[PDB]
Order: sequence, then structure tokens, then C-alpha cells
Amino acid sequence: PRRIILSRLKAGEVDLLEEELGHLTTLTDVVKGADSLSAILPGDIAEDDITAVLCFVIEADQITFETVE
Repeated sequence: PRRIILSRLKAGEVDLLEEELGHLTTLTDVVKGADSLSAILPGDIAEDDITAVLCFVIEADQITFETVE
């Protein structure tokens, strides 16, 4: 079970994060924020597919997955 927070979007791209991840797999409890969205990605999803997707959906230096057991 893990978390994945990103900081680059704006006031409206939050759903875009949990969206692509929610369109390739089933997220868990993403949260919204000005430009920092925190999605809950487990250890049996497209984890590697998100680190690769989410980053190409925002950048390549503001994405990180912090386990939240």
C-alpha cells in the first residue's frame, strides 16, 4: 500500500492525476490541492505505470511514491 504525491498541476489538474491513474487502474483515495495532489497507489497497481504516467502528465521531478502502510 503506498502514496504518490505530485506537485506541478494547478487548481483543477488534481482530478487529472487520479484520473489517468483512475483510467488505467483503480486508485484508492486521491486528495486535491492547489497544485499538489496526493493519490493512494497500492503495491499491486500500475505503480511503475504511474511513476511513468503521472510524471509525463506533469513533469519528471515532482512525483514521488511514499508508502503509507
